[PDB]
Amino acid sequence: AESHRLYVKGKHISYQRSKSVTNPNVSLIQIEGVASPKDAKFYLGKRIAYVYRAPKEIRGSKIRVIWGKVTRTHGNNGLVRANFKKNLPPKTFGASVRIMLYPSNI
Amino acid sequence: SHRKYEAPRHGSLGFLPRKRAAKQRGRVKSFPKDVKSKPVALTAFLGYKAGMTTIVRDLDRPGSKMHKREVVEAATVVDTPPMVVVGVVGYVETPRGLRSLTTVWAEHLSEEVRRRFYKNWYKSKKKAFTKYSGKYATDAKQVETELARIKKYASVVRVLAHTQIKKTPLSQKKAHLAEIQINGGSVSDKVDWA
Amino acid sequence: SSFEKVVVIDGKGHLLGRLASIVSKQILNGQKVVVVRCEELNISGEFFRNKLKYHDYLRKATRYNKKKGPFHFRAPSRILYKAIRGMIPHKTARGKAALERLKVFEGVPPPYDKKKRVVVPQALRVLRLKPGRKYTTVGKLSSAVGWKYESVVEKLEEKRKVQSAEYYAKKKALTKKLNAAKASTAESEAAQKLAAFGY
Amino acid sequence: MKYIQTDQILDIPEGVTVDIKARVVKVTGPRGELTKDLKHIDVTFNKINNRAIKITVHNGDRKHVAALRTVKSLIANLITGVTKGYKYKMRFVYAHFPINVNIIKKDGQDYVEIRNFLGEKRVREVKIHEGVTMEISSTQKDELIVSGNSLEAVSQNAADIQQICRVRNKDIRKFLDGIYVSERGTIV
Amino acid sequence: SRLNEYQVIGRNLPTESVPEPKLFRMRIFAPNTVVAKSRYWYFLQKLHKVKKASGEIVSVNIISEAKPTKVKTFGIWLRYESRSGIHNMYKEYRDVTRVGAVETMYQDLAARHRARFRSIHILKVVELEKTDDVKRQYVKQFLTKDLKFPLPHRVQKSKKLFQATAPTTFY
Amino acid sequence: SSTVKAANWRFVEVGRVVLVDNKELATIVEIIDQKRVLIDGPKIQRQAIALAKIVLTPIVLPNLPRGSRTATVTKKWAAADIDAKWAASGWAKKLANKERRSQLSDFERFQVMVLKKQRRFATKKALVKA
RNA sequence: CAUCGGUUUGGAGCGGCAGGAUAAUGGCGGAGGAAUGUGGCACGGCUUCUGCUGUGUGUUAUAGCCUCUGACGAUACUGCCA
RNA sequence: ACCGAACGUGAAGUUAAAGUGCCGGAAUGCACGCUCAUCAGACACCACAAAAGGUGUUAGUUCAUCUAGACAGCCGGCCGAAUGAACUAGCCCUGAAAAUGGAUGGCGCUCA
RNA sequence: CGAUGAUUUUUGCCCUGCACAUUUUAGAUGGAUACGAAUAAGACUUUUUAGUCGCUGGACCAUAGCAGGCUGGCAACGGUGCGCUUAGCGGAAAGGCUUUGUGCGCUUGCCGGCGGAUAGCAAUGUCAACAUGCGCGGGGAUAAAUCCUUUGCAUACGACUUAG
Ligand SMILES: [Mg+2]
Ligand SMILES: [Mg+2]
Ligand SMILES: [Mg+2]
Ligand SMILES: [Mg+2]
Ligand SMILES: [Mg+2]
Ligand SMILES: [Mg+2]
Ligand SMILES: [Mg+2]
Ligand SMILES: [Mg+2]
Ligand SMILES: [Mg+2]
Ligand SMILES: [Mg+2]
Ligand SMILES: [Mg+2]
Repeated sequence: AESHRLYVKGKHISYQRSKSVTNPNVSLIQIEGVASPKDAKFYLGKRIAYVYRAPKEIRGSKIRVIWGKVTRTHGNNGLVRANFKKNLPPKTFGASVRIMLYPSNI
Repeated sequence: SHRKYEAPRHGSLGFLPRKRAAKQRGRVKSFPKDVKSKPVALTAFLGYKAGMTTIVRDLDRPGSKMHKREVVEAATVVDTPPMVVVGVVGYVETPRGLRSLTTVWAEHLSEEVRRRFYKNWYKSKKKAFTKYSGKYATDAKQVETELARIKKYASVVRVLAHTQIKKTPLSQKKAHLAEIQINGGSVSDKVDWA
Repeated sequence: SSFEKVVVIDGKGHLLGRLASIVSKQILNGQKVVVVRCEELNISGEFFRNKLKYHDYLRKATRYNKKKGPFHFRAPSRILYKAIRGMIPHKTARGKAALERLKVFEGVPPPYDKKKRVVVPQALRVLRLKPGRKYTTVGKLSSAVGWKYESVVEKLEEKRKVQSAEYYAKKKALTKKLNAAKASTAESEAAQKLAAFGY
Repeated sequence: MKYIQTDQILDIPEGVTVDIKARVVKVTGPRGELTKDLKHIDVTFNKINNRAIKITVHNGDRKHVAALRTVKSLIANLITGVTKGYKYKMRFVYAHFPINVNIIKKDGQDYVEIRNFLGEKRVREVKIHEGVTMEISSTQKDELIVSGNSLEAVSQNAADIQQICRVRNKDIRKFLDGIYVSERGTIV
Repeated sequence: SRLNEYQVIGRNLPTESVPEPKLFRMRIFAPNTVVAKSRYWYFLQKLHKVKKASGEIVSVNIISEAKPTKVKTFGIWLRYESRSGIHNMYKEYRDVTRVGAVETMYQDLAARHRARFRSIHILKVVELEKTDDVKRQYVKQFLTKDLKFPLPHRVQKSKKLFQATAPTTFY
Repeated sequence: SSTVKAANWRFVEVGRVVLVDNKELATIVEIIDQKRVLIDGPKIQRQAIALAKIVLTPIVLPNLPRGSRTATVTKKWAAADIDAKWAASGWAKKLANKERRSQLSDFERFQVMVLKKQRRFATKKALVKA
């Protein structure tokens, strides 16, 4: 009862980019404990939440969310590409996201 | 093109920047290296430059053309009334250098050294070191505790001493307070001496 | 692969640039890293070779004003810090925050002397260098180029290792007593079931 | 070429006990004990019996194989240092100025004091290494005997004494003065 | 490369003068049959007045190893070009397949002589039946009786970036 | 005596049992080079492999001639009963326990926690009185 | 969320068919042979012959291996599956 | 000005040339070797280095001596098994000296 | 970057126990889980002969209960949280690590009884540590610096050394 987590910990690592040009429409996400594309393919299609705090209350809450989804793997070390409704702000590079266990296929 | 002729540089690059000293009291950058086997003794003293004079002296320098012959020499007089010991500081060796751990003061400080801590002494209530003087109330166990801390942890012990500037002809009433490192003996020996 | 609150790396026996690159990517990705015992780090190549390299580094200074030029830090932690900062975009705000996520020390000062230090196998000298190659200890290179506090660190490291050995002897004794109690409570119904479950 | 395996065999005389643990050799004999660290070399040791020890290099290249017989020779020198000792004899060579060599003791330390070398007013002092004994030979005129269990220490004191007496600013083919090692043998 | 051994057979195009020209076979070590037929014409025009335009490829067949799980020693006779001249050499390789010995040879002359694939002619690959046929010591040292050797200083590959225990190299 | 500390390495020799892919057993039948060996086993394919791709186990199949064919290797493996010797070691037991743990379900993990609670109760009770 | 259509990236995917030296191997059988010669035998150095071991001999014995081959049976690889 | 590719405003997929330790998206990937530099080296155009040398190390070529005991060492013996010469070319080193401090782009890298 | 002196008789300041409300966050969401050293080596047992361990943390600890409610019993006399309390160690940046007794809870070690619905088939569905302010309560203390005049060890002016 000390733990209540139903999501996998993730991190916003980068945008999709070449050496000099970045593409904000695709985010690179590191899912915790995933080290290969085979592991990362479990999470394809899963929802992602970026939860953050804001100055103004909206309906009595100062907590806002940007929703996204895992679309494909990236590279060979288990990072995935994510697609959020609104692009994650660049300040969130290194910020933690939540990888939801739904849509479930277990 | 090169210089037509060579000449040495004017002045020393080892005394830069040629700026004003941060304080008028010269500070001992380095103290003599400590030898434990020697007796406990001070390594510095504060005085006041009075003036210059002339002496006559018989030279003892074999092989010199002035050997056993009178020489006339300039000399400097430094007025040095006795200094008063009022405190002790313990220093600890750290991977970042010496660090002062604790400063223990005497119960009574004279007015000339308590004026050191004031810019406007005449307008003050002269409250300096009054609560600290109260720390010596009938057992001085706070003082003994700090002294034990210095004995236990300090590697370099320096005393706090001030000049008795009222014994000089100077009109200044602020004493000059300085740290003088104690060399010789163990750390406990140094703390007991202070 | 877990996200840790702080990763404390024991820097002994680690190759400088390989540890630097791994730590750089860690702090860029939002991980707080502390590196202790930077005086025990290693650089491949003989000591004389690395000392010559550091003197090449010392040669470089702003001609018109030496106070503007590169600032050659002599401490082992600062040598590691220079290696990392060269691998970080330190002139951006993001790189500055990433560098705020990092701490480097000589020795193991508090509070890290009573915490867990890990190693990084991809940067370990004993696992990376061919067993005959020559290497340098950054503590000796630092002393050879101006670092003043080698003997203070080793005096404090010997004191720390004596205290940590008293710790370990106590922990081993309580581990022996707990193991004897688990042996006593073995072959019980719960133990047999946990053995059928793999525990 | 990466030679698959190379071996050398130490031979241990009857009264000598070699003792190896983590490339730290401790040789014990009638004459004392000697120790040597070999942690800078990758070699392995096998005790064949009480009289033989195998020293092995596995999959070693040319230089790493070369470092094997030197390990053998160093341990053998330790063995003969603790069972026979080492003795280097030095002869005093001078054309005009006699070399005045004394065994002095200053500050609790032994020194070899060379005076009048080529007439110089300078006094040369050589520290005597621990475990090394100096003696002015009685049976021979102008001879110094350097003896001890460690061959390295004995030869290095002898070399120090020889090197401190070098001639400067002269034709050293003509000015042959100095103190030279004439005999390298054993005490027994 | 990753190679196969091919039997390539070819001939001059028949003429009314010569209606059955002689059939010539070559053993070619090539990654595929396109390079096998290219190398065939490359060596035939070094050895005969023939071209691909005036010739004909008759057969291309893979030659599989006879005993792919029998350890052998091969001697390979080579003709390679250096930066300065042309040299003949003979080298030896240990392997279970003839193709894998030729692959090792190509890596070895790339490493020791900077000789590229284009600069090498394989004159001959022969399996050395007798232990006395082995001339080179770097392969003769593996033909000794009761050969044993350890593998000191084992480096274990980790899946994680950080390890909580001290590294070891026993094995 | 001399008292020389000797290495306890595992040797590359004919008869060494090795793990392949951390799953299957095999034995060395002939040495190719410093880097390559020929391995064979009842449940593996006879192949030339690199020693980096395998792990030497502390087990030797005794009296295996160099270059033995598959029939000989299988017969001697069955005679020496290498499978039981492997399965009796702590290494194989740890591999088996890892597999068994990986096959647990959520309900079984819950039961594991409950049984661990019971055993911890008993263990603390024994420790406090001894 | 479901189902569809268009585009597309995948799975430790599963099955069927074909080709090749109608794979080469391997396993089984037969014939021949050798050595980095197993047992045995004859000499030895250390072993209460305690994986004892070294050197000679010779050819399966108390291990085996190589070559050729006979009838089967697979697999790899490359293609095809509307 | 070279390589790739030529351009309306977008979404998804895949590539070219170039890359994948960090700066930087992508492997501290799999593999066979070579090299240790008290000025290593590091990628076309292109931003340099030669002749000549080295018992550094590697691999080759051709001669010659070899169990009818080769070379070395103690006086034919003695352990026993390889040895000598010339030559070829890989990497490394010498050759290799310029003026503000400084550039394989930087950090740094040595079974890379 | 450290040590140390003094810190406003103002309703201002310091320390402290709560209660409430706020702003910020380079980014809590069970636990940063403490020998040292070698690596051609370590650690067990006998014997220094030999056997055994590792071959990754896919570990260890913790983990059940309206984000965890209300009650009952059994077995043990243990485990754990909080509050006083005893003693010791730790100065590298110690600010933490142990420890005595006591009290109040809980205990999922085992067995019970009652409650959760409707938030509607998901919407972070809001649960943390740091800080500040504000109300109370309890303790505690009761300054200086600058301008100005002066000095001349100083000085273009600032600044500096003095004195008042
Ligand atoms: Mg000039
Ligand atoms: Mg001269
Ligand atoms: Mg002259
Ligand atoms: Mg569809
Ligand atoms: Mg067949
Ligand atoms: Mg072109
Ligand atoms: Mg990257
Ligand atoms: Mg040349
Ligand atoms: Mg050469
Ligand atoms: Mg050069
Ligand atoms: Mg570049």
